[PDB]
Amino acid sequence: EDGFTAEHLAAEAMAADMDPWLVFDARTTPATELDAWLAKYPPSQVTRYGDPGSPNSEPVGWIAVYGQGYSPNSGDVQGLQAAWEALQTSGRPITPGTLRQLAITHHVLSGKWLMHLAPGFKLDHAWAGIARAVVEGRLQVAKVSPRAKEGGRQVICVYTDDFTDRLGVLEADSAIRAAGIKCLLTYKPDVYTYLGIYRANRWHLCPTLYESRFQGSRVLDRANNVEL
Repeated sequence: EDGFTAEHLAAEAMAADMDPWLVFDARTTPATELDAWLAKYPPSQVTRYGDPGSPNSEPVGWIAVYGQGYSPNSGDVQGLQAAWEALQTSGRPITPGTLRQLAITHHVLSGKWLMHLAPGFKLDHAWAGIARAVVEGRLQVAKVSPRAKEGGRQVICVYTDDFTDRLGVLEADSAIRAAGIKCLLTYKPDVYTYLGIYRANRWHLCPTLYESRFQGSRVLDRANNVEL
C-alpha cells in the first residue's frame, strides 16, 4: 500500500513532458498527405500551449515526422546508466574518450544534429523542407518544437542512428544542407543528454561533439578538434 498512496503515485507519474506530440508517421501515412500536413501544422503557428489562433488549442510537446522504419531503440540505457555511476564514484578520469567507450560498451549509438532558427520562414521553410525529406526516406526522424509564448528561435533536431560513424553523420548533414539550411549544426549524442551533461558542467565536458557551418559545409570534431 506504500507507494500506492495518492501523494506518492502522483510524483511517480511525473515525466519530462506530458503533452501530446504532433506527428506524421510515414509508416502508417504515405507521402500524399505530408503536403497538407506541413501546411496544416507549421511550427511558427503550432504553439507549445495551444494558444488561440493556433492549429492546436492544446499544448504540443513536439512536431515529429517518422519515416519508413524507426526502431524505438535507445540501446540499453540500463547498464550504461550504471557504468557512469561506477566511474564517478571512483575519482576515475572522466573524458570525452571514456564516455565514447561507454556508449560503445552498451550499444546505445545515436545522436542528434541540433539547430535553432528564428520563428517564421526560416524555421517553417526549413522544417517544411526537412519534413519533406523524412517522408521520402533519406532521414530516420526529425522534429521541431512549437512556438513558445515569449518567442525565441525554436528547435529543430535531426536524428541518425550511430554517431561513432561520421559517414552516417555527414549524410544527415548533407541532407540538411540540401534542404537549403544555412544555419549552424551541432551534433549531440544521446549519452550526453542521457547521462546529464548540461552546459554549466562542473566536469568541463562540452555537450557538443561535432559542429557544421554553411559555405558548403564545414564539419568539425570538437573532440580532437579535427575537420571531417
